[PDB]
Amino acid sequence: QECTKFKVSSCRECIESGPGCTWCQKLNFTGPGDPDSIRCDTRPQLLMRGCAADDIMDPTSLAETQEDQKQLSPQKVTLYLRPGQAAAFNVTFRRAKGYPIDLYYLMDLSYSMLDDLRNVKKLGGDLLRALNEITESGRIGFGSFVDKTVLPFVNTHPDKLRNPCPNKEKECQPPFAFRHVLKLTDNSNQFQTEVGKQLISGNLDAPEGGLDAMMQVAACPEEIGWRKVTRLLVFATDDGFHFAGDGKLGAILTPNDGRCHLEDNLYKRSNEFDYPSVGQLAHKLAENNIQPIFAVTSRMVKTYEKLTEIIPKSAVGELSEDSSNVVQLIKNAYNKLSSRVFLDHNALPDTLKVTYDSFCSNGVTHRNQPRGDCDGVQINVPITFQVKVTATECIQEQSFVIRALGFTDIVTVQVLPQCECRCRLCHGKGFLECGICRCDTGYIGKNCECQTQGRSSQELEGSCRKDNNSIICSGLGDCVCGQCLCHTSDVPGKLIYGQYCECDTINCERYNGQVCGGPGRGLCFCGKCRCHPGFEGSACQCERTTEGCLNPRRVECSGRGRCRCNVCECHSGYQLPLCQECPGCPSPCGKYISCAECLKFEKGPFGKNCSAACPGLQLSNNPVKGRTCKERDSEGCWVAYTLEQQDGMDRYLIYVDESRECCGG
Amino acid sequence: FNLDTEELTAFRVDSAGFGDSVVQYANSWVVVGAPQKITAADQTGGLYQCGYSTGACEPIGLQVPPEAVNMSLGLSLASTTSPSQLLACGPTVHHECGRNMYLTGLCFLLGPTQLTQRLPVSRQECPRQEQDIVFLIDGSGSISSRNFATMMNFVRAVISQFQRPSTQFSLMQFSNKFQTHFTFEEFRRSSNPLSLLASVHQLQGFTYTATAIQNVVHRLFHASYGARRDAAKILIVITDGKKEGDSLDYKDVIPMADAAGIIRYAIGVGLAFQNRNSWKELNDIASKPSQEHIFKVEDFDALKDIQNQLKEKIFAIEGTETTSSSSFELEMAQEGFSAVFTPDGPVLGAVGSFTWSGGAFLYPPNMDPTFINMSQENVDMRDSYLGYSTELALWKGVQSLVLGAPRYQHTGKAVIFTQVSRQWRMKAEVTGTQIGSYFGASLCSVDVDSDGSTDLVLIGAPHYYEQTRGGQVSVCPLPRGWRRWWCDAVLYGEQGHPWGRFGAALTVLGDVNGDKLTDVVIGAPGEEENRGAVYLFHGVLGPSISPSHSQRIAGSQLSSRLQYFGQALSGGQDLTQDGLVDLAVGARGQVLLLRTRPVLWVGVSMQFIPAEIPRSAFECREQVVSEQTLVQSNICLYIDKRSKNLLGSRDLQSSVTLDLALDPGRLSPRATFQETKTRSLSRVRVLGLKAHCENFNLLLPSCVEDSVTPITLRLNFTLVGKPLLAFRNLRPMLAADAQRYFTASLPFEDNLGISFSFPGLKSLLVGSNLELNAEVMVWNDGEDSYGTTITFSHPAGLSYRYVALHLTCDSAPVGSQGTWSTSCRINHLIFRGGAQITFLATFDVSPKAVLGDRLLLTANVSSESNTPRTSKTTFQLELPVKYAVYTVVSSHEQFTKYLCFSESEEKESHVAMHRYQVNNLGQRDLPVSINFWVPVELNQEAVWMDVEVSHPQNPSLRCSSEKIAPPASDFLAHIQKNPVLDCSIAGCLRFRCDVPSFSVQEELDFTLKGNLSFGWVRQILQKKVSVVSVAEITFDTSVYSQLPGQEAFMRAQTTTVLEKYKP
Ligand SMILES: *[C@@H]1O[C@H](CO)[C@@H](O[C@@H]2O[C@H](CO)[C@@H](O[C@@H]3O[C@H](CO[C@H]4O[C@H](CO)[C@@H](O)[C@H](O[C@H]5O[C@H](CO)[C@@H](O)[C@H](O)[C@@H]5O)[C@@H]4O)[C@@H](O)[C@H](O[C@H]4O[C@H](CO)[C@@H](O)[C@H](O)[C@@H]4O)[C@@H]3O)[C@H](O)[C@H]2NC(C)=O)[C@H](O)[C@H]1NC(C)=O
Ligand SMILES: *[C@@H]1O[C@H](CO)[C@@H](O[C@@H]2O[C@H](CO)[C@@H](O)[C@H](O)[C@H]2NC(C)=O)[C@H](O)[C@H]1NC(C)=O
Ligand SMILES: *[C@@H]1O[C@H](CO)[C@@H](O[C@@H]2O[C@H](CO)[C@@H](O)[C@H](O)[C@H]2NC(C)=O)[C@H](O)[C@H]1NC(C)=O
Ligand SMILES: *[C@@H]1O[C@H](CO)[C@@H](O[C@@H]2O[C@H](CO)[C@@H](O)[C@H](O)[C@H]2NC(C)=O)[C@H](O)[C@H]1NC(C)=O
Ligand SMILES: *[C@@H]1O[C@H](CO)[C@@H](O[C@@H]2O[C@H](CO)[C@@H](O)[C@H](O)[C@H]2NC(C)=O)[C@H](O)[C@H]1NC(C)=O
Ligand SMILES: *[C@@H]1O[C@H](CO)[C@@H](O[C@@H]2O[C@H](CO)[C@@H](O)[C@H](O)[C@H]2NC(C)=O)[C@H](O)[C@H]1NC(C)=O
Ligand SMILES: [Ca+2]
Ligand SMILES: [Ca+2]
Ligand SMILES: [Ca+2]
Ligand SMILES: [Ca+2]
Ligand SMILES: [Ca+2]
Ligand SMILES: [Cl-]
Ligand SMILES: [Mg+2]
Ligand SMILES: [Mg+2]
Repeated sequence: QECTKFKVSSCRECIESGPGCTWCQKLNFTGPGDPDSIRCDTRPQLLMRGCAADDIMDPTSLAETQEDQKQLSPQKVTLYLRPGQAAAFNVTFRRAKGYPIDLYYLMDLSYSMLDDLRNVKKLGGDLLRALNEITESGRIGFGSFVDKTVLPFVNTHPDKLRNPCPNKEKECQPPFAFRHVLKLTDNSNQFQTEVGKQLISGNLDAPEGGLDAMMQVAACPEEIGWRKVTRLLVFATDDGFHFAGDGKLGAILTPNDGRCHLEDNLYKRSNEFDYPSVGQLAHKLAENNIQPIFAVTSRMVKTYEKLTEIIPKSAVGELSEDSSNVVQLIKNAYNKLSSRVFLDHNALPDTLKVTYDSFCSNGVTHRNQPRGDCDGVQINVPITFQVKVTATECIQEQSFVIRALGFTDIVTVQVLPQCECRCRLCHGKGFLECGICRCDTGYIGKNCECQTQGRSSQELEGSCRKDNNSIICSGLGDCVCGQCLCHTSDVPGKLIYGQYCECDTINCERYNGQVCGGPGRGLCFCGKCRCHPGFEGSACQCERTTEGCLNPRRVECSGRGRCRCNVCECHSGYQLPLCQECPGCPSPCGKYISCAECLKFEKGPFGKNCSAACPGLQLSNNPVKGRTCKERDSEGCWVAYTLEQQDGMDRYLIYVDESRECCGG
Repeated sequence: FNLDTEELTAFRVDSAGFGDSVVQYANSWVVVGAPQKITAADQTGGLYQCGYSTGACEPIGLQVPPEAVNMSLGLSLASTTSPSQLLACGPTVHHECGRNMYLTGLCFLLGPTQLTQRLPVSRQECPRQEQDIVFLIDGSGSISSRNFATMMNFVRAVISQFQRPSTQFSLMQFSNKFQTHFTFEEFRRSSNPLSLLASVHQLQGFTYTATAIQNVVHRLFHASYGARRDAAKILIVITDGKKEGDSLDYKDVIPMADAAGIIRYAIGVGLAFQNRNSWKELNDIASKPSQEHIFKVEDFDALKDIQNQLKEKIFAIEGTETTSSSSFELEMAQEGFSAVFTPDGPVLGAVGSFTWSGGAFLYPPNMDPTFINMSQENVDMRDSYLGYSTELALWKGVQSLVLGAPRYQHTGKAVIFTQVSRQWRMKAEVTGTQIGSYFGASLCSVDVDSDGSTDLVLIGAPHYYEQTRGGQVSVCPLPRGWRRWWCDAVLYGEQGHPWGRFGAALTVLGDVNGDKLTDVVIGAPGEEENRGAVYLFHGVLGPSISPSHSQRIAGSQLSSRLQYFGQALSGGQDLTQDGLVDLAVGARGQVLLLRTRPVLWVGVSMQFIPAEIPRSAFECREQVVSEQTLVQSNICLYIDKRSKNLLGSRDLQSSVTLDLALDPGRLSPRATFQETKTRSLSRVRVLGLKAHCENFNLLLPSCVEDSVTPITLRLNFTLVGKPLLAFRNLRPMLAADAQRYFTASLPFEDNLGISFSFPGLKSLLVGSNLELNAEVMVWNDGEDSYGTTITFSHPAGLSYRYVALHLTCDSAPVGSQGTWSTSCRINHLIFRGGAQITFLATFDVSPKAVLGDRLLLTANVSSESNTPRTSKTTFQLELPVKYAVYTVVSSHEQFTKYLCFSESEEKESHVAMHRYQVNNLGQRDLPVSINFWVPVELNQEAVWMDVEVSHPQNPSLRCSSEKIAPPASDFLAHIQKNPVLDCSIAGCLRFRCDVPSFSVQEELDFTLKGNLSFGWVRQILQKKVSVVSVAEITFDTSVYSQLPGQEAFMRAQTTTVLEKYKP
């Protein structure tokens, strides 16, 4: 491996220098004319110089599990970490089969959901039936939402407050932000009767205050009646939703505080607070382990699908026209939720970096991802995640937990530093440790035979200068007892080190205005910037890897440019960011005239090697978005065609008009 | 970094919602809104003007209309200058219309030089029921004078009680004669309705009521007379109930009227009521119920009390169309939700417009306000909340309008509108990414270089969510040219605030660090549990905003009880009267005015006397003596103020604390201050502008071990500017990035030379050469030299880049100004005589660097031992400099490809057109000339007639025509090679079109049109021939050079083929 010198005075310092460094504890391993900076080196170069295998000090990161199960194991871990060296341990996830479920059905009662309401009243029996087929201890609940009761969301005229529905229908209910109809119960008959009393409502604008409702459901676990079991929140609507910022139209500027505001099964302070943020809701949901199931109509599926990126444990199922398929929707959504398992860690310090290897029973395996991700998880078929933890520093006492998203079960990880050694005369002021003498304060020497301020005589300075033309200790250090003691500069991040004090941590190439990206992506060691985990480069000026080069479908700078350091390197006049279009290129209409002739009209010079002569052209019998072209063919007639460019080098989608322009012939 | 935190202005008014909206005004006041404050019964929102002088706020007196209910006045504020105007709005006006209640807005336009007026100019109107009303008055002899005079006053009273054009009137006077004084159409066209009633004179005569009513029904109620179809038809009959001589009875005409659905009112005159016969006459005329349709002639209130009627509109709620229902249009518009001032007038953003598809109203003075929004075709704009935020943008002359749509597809987007041919049109869009991030919530135009043209639009996404931080600001440079608008970079606040709402408020503070680049201020009202924070971002060359903040001010940092600090921002003006730009920050129940502190720059000059330490210092019989040799050091600190626009600023006193160190880091210091007893000294001195020097006494021991390395003296200092006492203890401060550590070397006790050359190039093209390599050879022919330092001096566009001999280099500005320098010290090495070092020094050449036509690179050479210098051996070399640019001309797709003509059409001709378009793809503006070469003749025979170059787009260009004579060749042979007619063989017509300034990415469109003749083809002896025109770009070749390798694209050509078939 690699080991580059930094702090060479001690054993622990030798380990702190690099993750590939080793220290030798052989007494008098050094020659009479040798420095002790050669005691610290790579394991091969130690053995090569004759350092015994027994006495080589190489502390290595270790993982030790105390066993304590079978869903999240082990639930206790202790990690001993060397800086730079990654410790690894395995986490086994075996899906449990019969864990109870609380399902809260949050129904949209806006007027657009009029036809949907009728099927929901029959839902009670079937919903609990299917729920009890999945697991035991089934519990169903119900709630309803419309919108904030102020303009422009709701017509606040007293007559249309009492009857919001456009038609004069007689079975209507005044608008409301959120009402809690039924506390979670095992009684199916209650559900049918209590939800049955609920009427249809209405309001003004299409998006509704559904997020207000969900936030309340998550913030009032006592009122709703969640058990500490698996929690499902079925969100059913035919339209969009209001979120934070929309309240300003009703002159509502106060952010949702994410707390319970229920007055008699009602959200009465709804107009005193703004709609919750999606980021707010996501946090509140994940914190209470409430997995939302978004049952939305076909027109709204793609939209609500985006929420699943912010909310890890959520699923979207398409709701049929009159909410007839709602039950099959929920179970299909539950499978989608249960088949995919995320493994993550709570908040991490700047010193610790954690990655995940995912080994799935699905037959798929991911390596070194920031979050454990396995889909297609089957019951009792165990999957394993390999956790890799790396420390940048020697660290203090710490504990961070790893849990599987959707479950309260946790894996407690203890983290202890590993910078020490356990190592198996000195002429006075020095006590000996790990094969070398560590002198008292004010004294320095291999056997502590010199004093910092004192005599320090001649002809020991022979070793102090690099060559015959070098200054003693490079002029950046003092020569004591034959070796060099470097000066101390008060400039932050500056340290003079080296056998002849020839190296400094300041001089390196610059990104931004600072050195090696400042105290960020990299640190500087004697001209070379040693980058922190996750970054690379000379001055570490390029950031990470290939994500700044992609089109939304990941084709990497179209096909017209190859990516280095996220700046797309593209040929000719194709400009940035994605190297998609060339404004300076000449019009390609001229050369493809023979290909257009052979594709459409079977004739022309390329008759019968049309396929071989036109590798980049894809013929379309319908008009295309490309650029207009028109040229003369082989026999002199004018042929019109259009060239739409696709991702790649000289790859076009060509359309040719069947009608040719001759003079008559 | 110069926002003053410790000396602070606090505005506290206990009104509900105070501080939700702030704005700087007239360089005098901080206008503050309190939209939740209850000012009157059924009226909300209040304004407060605040002053630095008063240190207090006073309510802004405004009289508000009664129909403006709960407007939330001050929910949005806007102001401008020259002339200073204030625009305060309230978009939540509740307006009752039928059983519906609309939501519109109202704004007040204020100014000291002018009178306060309102926007929109007129009140929102409820839709009223169309009703066509006919007056039928008895003008017979039985009606007499005061009775007939009363009837007219009754008519006048009624007409004044009904709005137009909801209600239009028609009057006919009857007797035995019928006269229509004014028809419906005449009434509607009438400039003044009341003017028509002046010419009405009584007809006397008999009384024919029935036949008159018939005449009214069969005439006065028709499309031909201007009667509306949907209008409720009401006929007012005014008579004394005495019918005489009429061949018709009421039972004959009344049923015919009932069938038409005509409502009838019977107004009784004189004895009409008391006579039993005359009373029946009234009952018969009036519609049922009779009691509700009959009144006296004296009762003017009678007619209105029943109807001031409206049409009941049924909305299409939740975006669902009923067959009967009607779509939202402007009823929920909420005009004035956001506001901004434009040169052509104020602009009020209306969010709820057309099912919340949003938009904006431009209000030019004394004209019809024009509505600005996405086209009707775009249905995805519904519920996008366009115009949630409004901001003005300017590129040179053109004024553009940016509107925010934070709800667009739940993602949010911003759209730029510009005027194209008397009508507004979308030019560009940019969409956010994360759902519910509210991208486009806040808009802020930034002019970085202050040329009057907007460079950079900041777009807020307050609710952008990441696990460890929240909020986001996208830096979006204007889509100049025809490039698609995209966001160049993104700004974030500090982390630990997942819901911190970074980007809720945006304002331009102006250049505060004096780099002649605009700095901006961004708010984050949600940070640390809704206390709030405010960030300051410096401007950056090649207009962009600095990725990291210069200064962050938390709410907790200034005060407890502070909530939502940064929810509103306004800066760029001076309100503290010290001439420095100030910042007004919004907060819950408070408004804080922060002031920028004046910026100071400190420079140091350090020298030793004598120059090189005489070696008589160390020569002894070994006496134990020390400090026998004294050395003087002259240290000068001159302080120039960076802020050149500060009122007062004549005596800027500044306190400085100096520290000193002799050979720091070394175990045994070789020097001592005569004063302190050690190697550490301190000084505290009050300093002003210009300069202040000071000498110090150094002591050197007789015999010392290290005589090789020079003695160093390290200097640092803290600077605390003395409060000015004028401007309320305002203090100056040292620049944050300033160098605190200064070091001078004192050498212990040669003739050197320098030489270099540029490998690879004889000339430097700026933009095409991003680096510069100089091969430097330094030699020492003579005595040995220590601490050899190689010094460079160069223009600003160059800098020393360290690549991967050993060198330690540092770079810092020198000269009057404009010149920089980089001196590279070499040690680790004794430089011995006869030995020479050659090394490659690399300079970074800025793409925008202005080096003129000449680049002078000078190289010094020196040693620790200071020679008398001026001994030549300073090498300068000059390099000719040109500037790169990418300019392309290309033949357009749409032109005249060919022309077919029969063998008998020689006499005739046909219209032919050639089109070229020119684009500046380079990074540099440039004066180009465009040349067009067109054949118009062949052997004095007409070929292309009346050729005219046109440019409808960019119609401020300027062209000329010049005839050309062809080099006389044997064209029949020249044609035979390839059948092409151009300037080589034919007579040409040269067009020169000069472009004084060709902007970057700008496109020029040209069109050469004319009549192509057929006859000349008979000279050719070919069946078909090509007619070619050539376009060529020319710029000053001495100052500019086409992008290397792309030279071929500077000329283009277009071909039109003349073919002749045979019939
Ligand atoms: C952006 O803002 C624009 C307005 O500037 C919005 O466009 C307008 O939408 C409203 C409602 O959707 C339209 O009102 C309707 O108009 C028709 C009759 O249209 C005629 O009269 C209009 C007014 O004089 C005029 O603009 C029309 O112009 C025609 O020509 C243009 C040329 O481009 C063409 O584009 C148009 O399509 C037209 O063909 C035309 O002369 C009227 O019949 C409607 O009334 C019916 O519906 C109401 C319910 O609202 C009902 O009560 C009635 O009984 C009746 O049945 C209605 O008044 C308006 O015409 C549109 N204006 C334009 C210029 O298109 C646009 O929608 C906004 N953007 C978005 C994304 O929403
Ligand atoms: C954790 O488990 C994984 C997989 O179960 C282990 O990775 C495999 O290790 C075995 C040896 O034990 C190898 O034969 C396989 O080739 C490895 N997998 C792959 C994909 O190469 C991993 O070693 C385990 N780690 C610990 C600490 O037990
Ligand atoms: C496709 O095949 C044709 C023949 O069918 C090739 O035509 C030759 O083209 C060359 C020019 O490249 C001419 O000099 C020859 O006279 C042509 N031969 C014939 C028989 O016509 C053509 O080159 C092929 N094209 C490709 C791309 O392979
Ligand atoms: C304007 O706002 C005021 C207060 O914001 C409204 O007054 C309230 O009206 C409701 C009507 O149901 C009463 O219950 C409250 O008691 C009233 N509050 C106060 C403080 O008086 C007023 O109704 C609004 N006006 C309109 C037209 O909506
Ligand atoms: C000059 O620099 C020295 C160190 O380079 C400063 O000394 C430090 O000052 C800070 C205060 O900012 C203290 O917290 C440190 O403990 C000091 N360290 C040492 C080693 O003294 C000194 O303050 C600077 N002088 C001035 C006037 O700014
Ligand atoms: C310029 O070219 C146009 C052809 O586009 C000529 O237009 C013809 O004019 C004659 C005049 O008698 C008409 O009879 C033809 O019907 C026109 N042609 C078309 C297509 O409409 C025009 O004459 C030309 N101008 C000159 C001076 O010759
Ligand atoms: Ca529906
Ligand atoms: Ca709604
Ligand atoms: Ca500008
Ligand atoms: Ca600035
Ligand atoms: Ca000021
Ligand atoms: Cl009469
Ligand atoms: Mg709905
Ligand atoms: Mg009469």
